Amino acid sequence: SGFRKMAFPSGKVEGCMVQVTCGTTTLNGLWLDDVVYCPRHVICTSEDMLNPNYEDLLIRKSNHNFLVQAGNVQLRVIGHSMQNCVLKLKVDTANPKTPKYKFVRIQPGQTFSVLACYNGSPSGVYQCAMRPNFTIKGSFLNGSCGSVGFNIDYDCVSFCYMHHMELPTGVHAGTDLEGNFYGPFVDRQTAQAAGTDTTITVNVLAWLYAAVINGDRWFLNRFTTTLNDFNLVAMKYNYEPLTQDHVDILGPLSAQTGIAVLDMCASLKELLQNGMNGRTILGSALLEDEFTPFDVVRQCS
Amino acid sequence: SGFRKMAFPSGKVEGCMVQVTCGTTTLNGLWLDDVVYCPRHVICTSEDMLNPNYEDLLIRKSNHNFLVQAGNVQLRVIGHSMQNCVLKLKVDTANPKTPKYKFVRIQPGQTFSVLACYNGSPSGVYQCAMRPNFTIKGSFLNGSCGSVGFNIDYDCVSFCYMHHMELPTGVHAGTDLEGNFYGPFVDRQTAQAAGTDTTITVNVLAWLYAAVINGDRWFLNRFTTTLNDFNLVAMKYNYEPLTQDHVDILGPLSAQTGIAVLDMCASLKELLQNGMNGRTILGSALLEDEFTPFDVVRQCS
Ligand SMILES: COc1cc(C)c2c(Oc3cccc(C(F)(F)F)c3)c(OC)cc(N[C@@H](C)CCCN)c2n1
Ligand SMILES: COc1cc(C)c2c(Oc3cccc(C(F)(F)F)c3)c(OC)cc(N[C@@H](C)CCCN)c2n1
Repeated sequence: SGFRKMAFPSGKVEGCMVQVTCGTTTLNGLWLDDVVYCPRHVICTSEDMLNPNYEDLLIRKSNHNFLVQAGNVQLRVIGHSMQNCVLKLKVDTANPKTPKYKFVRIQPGQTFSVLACYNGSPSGVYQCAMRPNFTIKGSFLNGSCGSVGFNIDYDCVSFCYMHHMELPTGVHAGTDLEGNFYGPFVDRQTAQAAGTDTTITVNVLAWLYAAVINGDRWFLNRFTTTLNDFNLVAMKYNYEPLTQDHVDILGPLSAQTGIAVLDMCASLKELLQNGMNGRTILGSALLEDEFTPFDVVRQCS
Repeated sequence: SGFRKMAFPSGKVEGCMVQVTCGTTTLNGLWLDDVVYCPRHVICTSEDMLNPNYEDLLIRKSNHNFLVQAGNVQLRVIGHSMQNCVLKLKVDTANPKTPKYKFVRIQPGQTFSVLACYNGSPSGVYQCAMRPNFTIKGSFLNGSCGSVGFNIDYDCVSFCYMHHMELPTGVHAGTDLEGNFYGPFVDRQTAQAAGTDTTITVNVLAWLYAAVINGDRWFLNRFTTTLNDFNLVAMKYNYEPLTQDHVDILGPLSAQTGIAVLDMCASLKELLQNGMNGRTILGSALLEDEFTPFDVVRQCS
């Protein structure tokens, strides 16, 4: 028995984190080969943030306006350019700790690990989901800007996310490592609103499977459902509609537990309609949606 | 806004994890300088586990019965000895990735990070508390035995825990890196029972403080309490009694929030007596006890 929300081991990312300072603005950068990647708003003052012209602000900056520190080592900036919303600082030294890495763009509902950093120094690691509305319920914002999100496959760090901002509602938003925002957000101090935040249905079903693998079975009923009937109920409680592809990725958990996917959907239907009646599942009083099927399979062999 | 259960960055521990095999038994070892530390029950078959004589089983083993693999590198064992419940394998090579480290013994209610490993390979990292009954609600047991728990202070890994076993109830138990068990447990396949598992009161108060720092204030009432009156209620709901020392360590969170410790105790008293009335705190429907005051202070600057 046991089911923890686990982050990926962070070591390969720790060796890439640097401090980037431009005047009184300090944040976190990612140092891969001879490039440091960071949020372009490092070149802005808190006043500049209302309606920045990033191209003109960037033109005004020279190499020597960027202080990059790796531990207690100052890196020399020899080039500065912009790719969408990320600043790229070419430095004179290739990161000798550079891992095997890719840049990927993840889908709403997918999970990743954040290496939370304070002013270029790794502070902590957590696992989260990209909400359906492309926001992140992140750690307390404390010198945290430019912290990155990543998955590990085999020997490769897949960098999927960089923190750029807090929205006025206190949720986090940011970009892929190509500097394209997730969701309709912009790196300027404008009242910006997120879409309505739905529960990630396939993740909730994956977690009910984790619960069953752990011998939690109280919420299994004798019913089944059709996808169509389930989705009528789901929509009423602000759950994403379940798709055939999502039923398909739950197949291995079905096979292992002896519980057909649509039977688990009929359990979830009743949990939504009736609540938990003051019981818990894997120690939780709420349905958890931050485990993908693949996360549950990873942890359960 | 934001409050995540964060683990320590795991990189310094990743470089110390090895596979230890004795016959058909494989588990995780910790390689620091020229010593590999692991659970002594690696020398036992599943049959040996009923009533092992570890001294006699160990005497029967030679160096070459221990297969230690670091990544895809075989380490030569040149010595085997026992310190309480941990096996120590002297190897011909000092771990060139050995961090600055200490061995500490933690107190019930203290938190640490576990680097969950599968057969010598880092799999994931999570933050947990040592329960008052000295058990760990750990990750799913999957090639996980010998995985270690640690804190980081400044540049130093404080190793506090090594997983030895699952109890029949599915909770985890283990030892300090000196091989002394936490709690009344023994590394043998005997029906072993834990003491009653109390809620870590000072951790719950620390988390209500985190909630307030994050602008969650619905559960603040106009009352105060005495320690004595609070502790009468606490004991009835299976909360550890609050001590003066515990009031003392909450002082910085009191100062920052403008909420006196005994005023937060009066909020907790009412939450225990009345429940949450279907509201949540920091997105939870249950009171969380896996953040120390020091964890909340770390994350909130
Ligand atoms: C780079 O993007 C960031 C990052 C943070 C943490 C921000 C913050 O909040 C913090 C709250 C507590 C602690 C911290 C600190 F630890 F980081 F200092 C920040 C703010 O509100 C106070 C306001 C922001 N907007 C810009 C105008 C900042 C300067 C221009 N690049 C912030 N911008
Ligand atoms: C070393 O202490 C361990 C570790 C685990 C995971 C154990 C386990 O459970 C597992 C469940 C699923 C997957 C796994 C595996 F991935 F590890 F294989 C183990 C068991 O029940 C099946 C039984 C145990 N007791 C001993 C008799 C094992 C051999 C003597 N050293 C286990 N002992």
